[PDB]
Amino acid sequence: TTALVCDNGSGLVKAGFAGDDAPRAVFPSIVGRPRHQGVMVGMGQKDSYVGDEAQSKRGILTLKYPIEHGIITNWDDMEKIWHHTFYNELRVAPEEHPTLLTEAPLNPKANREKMTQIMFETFNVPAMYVAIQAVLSLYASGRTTGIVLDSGDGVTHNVPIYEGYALPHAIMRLDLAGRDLTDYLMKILTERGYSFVTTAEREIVRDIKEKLCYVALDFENEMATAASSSSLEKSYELPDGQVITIGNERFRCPETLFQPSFIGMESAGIHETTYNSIMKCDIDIRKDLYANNVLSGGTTMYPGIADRMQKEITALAPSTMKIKIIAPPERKYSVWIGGSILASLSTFQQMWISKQEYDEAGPSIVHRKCF
Amino acid sequence: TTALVCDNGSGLVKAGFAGDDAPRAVFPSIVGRPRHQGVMVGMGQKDSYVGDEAQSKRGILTLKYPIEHGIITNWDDMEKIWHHTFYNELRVAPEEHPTLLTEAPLNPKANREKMTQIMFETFNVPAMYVAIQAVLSLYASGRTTGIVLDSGDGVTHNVPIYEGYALPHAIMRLDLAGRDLTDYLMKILTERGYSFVTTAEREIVRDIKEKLCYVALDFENEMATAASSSSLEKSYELPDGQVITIGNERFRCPETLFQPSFIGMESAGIHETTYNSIMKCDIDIRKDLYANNVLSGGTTMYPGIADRMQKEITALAPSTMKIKIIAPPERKYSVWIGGSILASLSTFQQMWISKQEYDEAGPSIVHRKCF
Amino acid sequence: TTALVCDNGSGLVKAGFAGDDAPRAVFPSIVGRPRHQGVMVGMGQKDSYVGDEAQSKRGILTLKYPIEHGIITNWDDMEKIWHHTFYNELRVAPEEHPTLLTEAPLNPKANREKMTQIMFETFNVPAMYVAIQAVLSLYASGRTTGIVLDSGDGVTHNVPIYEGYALPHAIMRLDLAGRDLTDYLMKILTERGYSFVTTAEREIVRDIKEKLCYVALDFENEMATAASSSSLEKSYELPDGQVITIGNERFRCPETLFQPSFIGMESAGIHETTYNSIMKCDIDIRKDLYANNVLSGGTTMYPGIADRMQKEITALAPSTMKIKIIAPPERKYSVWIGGSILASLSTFQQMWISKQEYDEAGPSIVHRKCF
Amino acid sequence: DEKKSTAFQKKLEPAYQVSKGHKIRLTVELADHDAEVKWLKNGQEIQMSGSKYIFESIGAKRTLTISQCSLADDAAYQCVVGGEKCSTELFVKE
Repeated sequence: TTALVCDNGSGLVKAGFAGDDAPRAVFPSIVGRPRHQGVMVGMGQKDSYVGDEAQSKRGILTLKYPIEHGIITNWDDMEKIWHHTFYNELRVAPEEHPTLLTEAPLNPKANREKMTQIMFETFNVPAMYVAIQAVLSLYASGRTTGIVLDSGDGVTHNVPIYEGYALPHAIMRLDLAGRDLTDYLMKILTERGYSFVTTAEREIVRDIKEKLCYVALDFENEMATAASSSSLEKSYELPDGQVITIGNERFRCPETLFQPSFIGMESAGIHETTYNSIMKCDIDIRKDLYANNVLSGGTTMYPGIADRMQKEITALAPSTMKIKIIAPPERKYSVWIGGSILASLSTFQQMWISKQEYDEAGPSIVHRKCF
Repeated sequence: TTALVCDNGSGLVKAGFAGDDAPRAVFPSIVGRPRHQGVMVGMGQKDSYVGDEAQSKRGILTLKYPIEHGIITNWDDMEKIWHHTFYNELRVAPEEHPTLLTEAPLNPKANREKMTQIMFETFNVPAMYVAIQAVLSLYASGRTTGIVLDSGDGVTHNVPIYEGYALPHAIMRLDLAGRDLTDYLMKILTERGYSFVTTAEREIVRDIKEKLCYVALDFENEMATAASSSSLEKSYELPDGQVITIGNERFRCPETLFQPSFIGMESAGIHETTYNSIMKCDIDIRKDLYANNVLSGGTTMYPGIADRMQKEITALAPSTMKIKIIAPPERKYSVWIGGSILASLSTFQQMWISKQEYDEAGPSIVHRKCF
Repeated sequence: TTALVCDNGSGLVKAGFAGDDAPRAVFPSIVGRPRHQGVMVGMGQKDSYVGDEAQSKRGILTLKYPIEHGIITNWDDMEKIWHHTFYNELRVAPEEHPTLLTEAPLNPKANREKMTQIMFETFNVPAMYVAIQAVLSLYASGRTTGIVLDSGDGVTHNVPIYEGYALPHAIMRLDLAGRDLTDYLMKILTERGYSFVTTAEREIVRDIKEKLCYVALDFENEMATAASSSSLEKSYELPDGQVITIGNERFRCPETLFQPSFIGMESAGIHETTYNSIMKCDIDIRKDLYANNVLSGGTTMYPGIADRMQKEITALAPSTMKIKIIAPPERKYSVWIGGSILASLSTFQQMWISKQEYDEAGPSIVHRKCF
Repeated sequence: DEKKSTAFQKKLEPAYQVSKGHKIRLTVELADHDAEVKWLKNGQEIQMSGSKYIFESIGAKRTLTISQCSLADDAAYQCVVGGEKCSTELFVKE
């Protein structure tokens, strides 16, 4: 048989069979109810638009994300996301297919257990597994060691692994991620004059975020440049017209990853929670972690975050120590691709939570010897 | 059974069975009382000439319209219009026939409810319905989307619909329409020398309006042409003689649709209430509305309003956006023809307000789940 | 010297000297051009009626608001509003007078900077200041803490302040306010039969809004009452006659503050953006914010909004937490009165943007250390 | 057992029958609530001829309603989804 490496993600659910390069089904995890009435009779529109079908009908929908910050907050939506994932995007019944889910570190126990209840009871998967979203991005990156920075769309967690042993204590989890950056770019495009309050243009400004934004190498020098020069004023075409010219709001959205004091987050940036995650480890394995710092996640695909990250983490580390960042150009899907390595291993066959192993011990089987 | 798609209209009542191309009974909605005595005895003339019979006896009648601007202002006349519609023009008793009425957007609630009282109590229709006059002109035009401009004889309303969901807030209703244009052409043919004060020649000048008038592509250029050249001075034969030569009063009557400041209407033209109706919608569905702008209604059948409308709505829209106007050559009857689509749907059979559903809940059943 | 606490407002400009109870000059911010010709010669009428002089000549004017939703959209009108404010209403030359302006949160930077250009260049104020319209309504209310709800005529913003420190991130700005409610009451008095399309009767229906409307304590119970009983059908006399009897359209206009789905606004009501503004703050200062919720702004002067607000914000908060709303009966002018506290402070004397401090740094001095 | 109607959840029949000046309706159903059929007729894409051909699509399910059918309308409707066409022969019966 073949195992499906699913991936809940955060705003970009991705799924595909174990044994592929890239996942066969990448679409945003949205569920839209239609707000307006519908005067045309006999149209036969559904009560729930899910997935990429709801990305083409955005101006009529109330788009909702069933995964706010890692956690699933509405299970009746997430069941529709999975049902649309298996039946429409992949067109395979999960009765004869194992399923690899990927859940972030430090989630609630009830989230992982409830996820296992929804997989075994409703979909009747024969054997599913729940794997940690940062370790798979260490499989795909081809490193046995090194702190990995999985800055997802939903949540940003800085897991260290040395010689295949993850360090549980040093794992740092930060709520600030791509969703909150998109909310901050909604906050600072109002500073220019372009209002975005409706969630349907949440997908518009995020697309701005995909194209225009970049992590600047310095901040006060680039704020000294974009306030006087006009070389950074880059325009964008909305889907109706009224092209907008973003100047200093371009490198100011992704800087909130490195200055969480912009949005009132107490913590340090992910250039220092990486350093606090390395200093939390023992003082002899740090040398491989400073060399093997991995970046993954969609939020890490800004142009120039690998140089600003290296500049700040070099400014915090001892200067006699080599700093290297392994960021292959498939940063976004690296959580999936190692999953396609994970379920394809023959030694992983013992790791599946079987249904016979499930019904004997209920939903709390996930935190036992099988993970 | 067969359902009758009636249509109150404004100055042109049209009715026919659901399942036809064109309505079987098209006649003006006039009620004329005879003003003069009648010295011939035994003539046996009626106290009320209604419909097209009162269009042949105009020089003796005081013609009255029971529908001024959408609203029915005199119900004892409108009952005679409907009675003449069923019994003489269509010759079918409405006891064994459902009836689809069409009422404009943003009418009074008492108009729609009182219409339902007159249909169930007096005529005893078994199941009638009241549908919005702009959506049926979206059925007939063969578009699932797009702002529709139903410039009726009585009232002009710019309803947007996206993917079969009408937008209630963006609906713009303008009192200026064909009746008020006919009053303005009565106002500007007095500027040449031909007096029209009697309402019996209200039908004369309207016929001038049907033949001669056209929406000009520019206004100040055509006012610079018709004031010097004589290529626009086109004549017309009244039913007695004294042929009249209309020059610059030809394209100046239908320009009041685009310049409501001619007749003291505060609002913008219907080339800008369309744009304000699109800008009132969300900023992602506008692309289909600029492409799918529908024109319907008798008043939109001027020669060249589809090019002047496209010129002005292109001058107001972002210029990177495609502008197309869907105006099939049955602009006038497009409100009816979609009605012939509407009552012929099998899924519409649940939508009828039955008499058992009426008597349980009184006249306020129309604004409940059945519409 | 004395400082003038000006206040742009939204539909009600108010101005007076620092050191008064109430502002000396309260008038609507309208600019009316006369639409009609004027056959009387030698009348000498002006090309621009501004202020309360244009409230007595409404039936001939095209009244325009230079402030649509917080932003100034037409500066040549707003210069006339200020010029009429200083020279006619207050009769003081601003050469020897500092000027406290009040601008809402989250306005465009170009609005605030352009306002500073108009104040220093044209009027030549020696030292002006721009203060946030919600904090002054916290000075006047006599609270050092607490979320303040400045529901202006133009825009409605829910700023939290704890111990004199405003929270920048938790500030929620909602476009829905008194202007949009007045447009919705124009929308639902057409539902009864009384048409209002001309902007000159924009002031008529707003006066209806001042007298008749009230925020109901429940909605479905009051819609169950006003549909059957007739105790809510209250009449009003227009300035010509034809007294109108508003029934269930009375408490249905101000309910759009609490149901923004009536006018297609996506967001929640201001009974929940207050709760989302408190939940955005830290989880230890919330106790003082639930007790110290301030209401200000003209739109908050409905009879019974302090009880419906407390009912809904009590239904959303934890029920073990005390809910109190501080709403003194000068809700409308509370934005001004704290301004009369603000410019009268001796410690505020360093805060003025001097002209020497202006000309050294241009119009961008406002976002520096002086605010 | 390979039952057809793959993208169809219902295909047209092999033939329908209707009276001249009488209305009928074709019933395809599609296994997808967004899959459309082509409605072709004797190899010609059925377009919604006013009300003489009416695509009522209830969710997935597409239904060609032909009003006041005439011996003109007596012919084959091929509801041709890409890969699945049902050549019903409508029998308008005067």
